[PDB]
Amino acid sequence: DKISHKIDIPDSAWTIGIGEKFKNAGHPNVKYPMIDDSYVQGAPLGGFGAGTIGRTYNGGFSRWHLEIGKNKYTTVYANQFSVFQKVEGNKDGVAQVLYAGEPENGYLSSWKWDYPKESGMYYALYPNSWYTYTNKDLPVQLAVKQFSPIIPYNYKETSYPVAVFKWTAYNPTNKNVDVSIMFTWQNMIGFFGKQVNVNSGNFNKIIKDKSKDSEIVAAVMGNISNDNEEWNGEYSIGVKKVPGVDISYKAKFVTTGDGSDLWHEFSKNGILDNKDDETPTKQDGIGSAIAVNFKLQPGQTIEVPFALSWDLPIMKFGGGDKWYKMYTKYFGKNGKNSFAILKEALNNYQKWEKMIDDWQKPILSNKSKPDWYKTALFNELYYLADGGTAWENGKVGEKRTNNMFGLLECFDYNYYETLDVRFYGSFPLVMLWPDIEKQVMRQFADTINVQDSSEFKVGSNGAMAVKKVQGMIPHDLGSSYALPWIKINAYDWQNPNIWKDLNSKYVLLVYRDYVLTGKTDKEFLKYTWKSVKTALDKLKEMDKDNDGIPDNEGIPDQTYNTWSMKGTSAYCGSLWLAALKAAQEIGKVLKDNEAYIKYNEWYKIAQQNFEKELWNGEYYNFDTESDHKDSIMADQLAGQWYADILRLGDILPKDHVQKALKKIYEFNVMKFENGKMGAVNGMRPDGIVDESDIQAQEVWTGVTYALASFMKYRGMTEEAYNTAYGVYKMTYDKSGKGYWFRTPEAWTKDGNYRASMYMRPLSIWSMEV
Ligand SMILES: [Ca+2]
Repeated sequence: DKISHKIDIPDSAWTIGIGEKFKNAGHPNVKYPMIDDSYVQGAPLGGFGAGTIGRTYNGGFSRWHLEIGKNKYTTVYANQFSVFQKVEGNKDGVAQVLYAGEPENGYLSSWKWDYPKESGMYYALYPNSWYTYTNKDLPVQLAVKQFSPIIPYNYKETSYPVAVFKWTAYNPTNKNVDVSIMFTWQNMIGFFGKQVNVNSGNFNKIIKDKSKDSEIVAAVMGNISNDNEEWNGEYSIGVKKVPGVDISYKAKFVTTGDGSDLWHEFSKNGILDNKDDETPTKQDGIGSAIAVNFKLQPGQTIEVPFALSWDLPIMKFGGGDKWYKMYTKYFGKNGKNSFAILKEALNNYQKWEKMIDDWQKPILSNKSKPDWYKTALFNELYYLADGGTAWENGKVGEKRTNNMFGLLECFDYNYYETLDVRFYGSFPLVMLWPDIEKQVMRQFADTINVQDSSEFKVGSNGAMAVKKVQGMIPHDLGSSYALPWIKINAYDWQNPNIWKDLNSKYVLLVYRDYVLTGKTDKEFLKYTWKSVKTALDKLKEMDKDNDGIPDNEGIPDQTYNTWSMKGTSAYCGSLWLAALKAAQEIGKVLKDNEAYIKYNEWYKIAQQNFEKELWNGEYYNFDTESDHKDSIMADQLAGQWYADILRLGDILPKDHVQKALKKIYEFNVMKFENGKMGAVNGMRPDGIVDESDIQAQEVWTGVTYALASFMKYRGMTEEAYNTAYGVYKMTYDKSGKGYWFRTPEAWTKDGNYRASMYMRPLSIWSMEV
């Protein structure tokens, strides 16, 4: 490996061998069907709301999130980079697809598949990833840096449906070598969203944009239809000329054939036919190819950028609503703009790399932080793009000021912005894209007084329940299978209108968003204040025994819904105390004296009673009335965690919080698989896991990272990082279970998982407050 020295990969990049088999991978631990796409994954390409494309560490374009809200795992084999090399003095060169695999059927059988093992590495530090190719049959060593312009405090480039592939080639030998790099792509119009005739009318064109010191050559793969539908649009691939390289292309090869129409050209001398052909296809799949060819002398390096763009302007949800995607603000809505997007990337990618470096540098340059922590911090951000992200720029046929946004809980539980989950998972948004975060919270504020009296059948027990109660915050903002933003509370497994935690979490999120954006946004507090007061006032009505605290009912009524809480619980009770303190503070900011006095009075009574009912001398009891009331809960002081972040001070005595956190480390972490897998949710005082429910026996990855941040804030530095380390190890390490770029909600002691590709572990960013 002589190429690494010619590129700059950070030491904290996650690494794996190209073609590496992983032996220890986990699988779903539930009886019901659950997504398991394997460990062959990678960092995604594409901006927020653009649809994303997962290119895996084996080189394949395999995890397709282009249909917003859906996860489709299938390798499109025509989509590849390939290389040709010929040493000066040899009769023949060699050609090789840079993919560690081969097609299942006989399509593309002429291509050289099965990129060999131990011949290159994949690296990832989101939004960047890299491949290096160090192969005994390829005298010239190659590397590529691939990324999309995902940039904090930038709502423009961050939205773009584009990726850049910056190639570096170096000749460490003492002979001249001819080299070609080829990008192939299938015309994927009709891959989704088209009910019949899936390739019909697809056609490919070549664009040559020649100006001074810019030549770009690109293929635009579109359809002859000018219809404005979810399925229609364009893909483009292309390259920018650099000194010392020539460009060749092939506009049309058949992907549903043996591929030799293209490969006989490339494998001879790395130079394509330059054949244009705009003939539309009928049943056959078609694709395009863009190549560069160059000669490298001994010791010579060259850099050449390729790009990929996709203009699919309309997203459609299962309930029928069609919306324009955010990037259409910058490029248009007609679906004929892929070249414009590609050109912007090829002319500006160096600027974008520097913008990414500028945001990563403060963390990467901090030598007090271990590299593993940086690995997790950056790579967990994959989910912001990969989580079915929806970001609208108008309803099809509709202009408003704001652009609604949603991130999925996950794909198995296909709900947008699940409130309980975003209480943990929304840290990167408030910290790095706060205008999005505040928009999402205004969306929630708008729902507070919505009433929908129609009943639905509750999944868990078959009871009928009211859809949406006035004054109760919704569980979620809809599903991609239905009507995101329009039809809320798509979730039906339980009834969230009786939950005792959501209204408090909502209030805490509001005050968080004010505090973490500088305590200056009084207009945001003004917009949300009525909903805050409503939320707390409705919760107060659920105090049955008049101790000042809403009562858990011993039936599903908070996020740990099968792990029953009854009476006053540490979890809901602490969240309540913190929400009351937050609302007092908002009251002072907005000069709402009567609110300040009321919530101060409620707070004083509740705090007193919480302490008497639950403090046992070592930790806070799980609750007052369950059979498992003395369980040590990892999340017992979630309200105090958020109070630290919101700078609300002590809601509980410092000494008791310290004892509680120490107990949690001692038990839930260190007595669970030797502290190497995170914090199990529930443990009995005898040191054995609470077996009263499956949820108690799970580590929740996002709960564990949040607990680590709480420990960190309280000065328990070793315990904080040791606690978080288990989650990193399980996710990314060779000794873990192979969950990179699909971090799940939970695992059990065997390492097997529930709900891969989950929002909650974005909570690692609470460690950066
Ligand atoms: Ca009560």
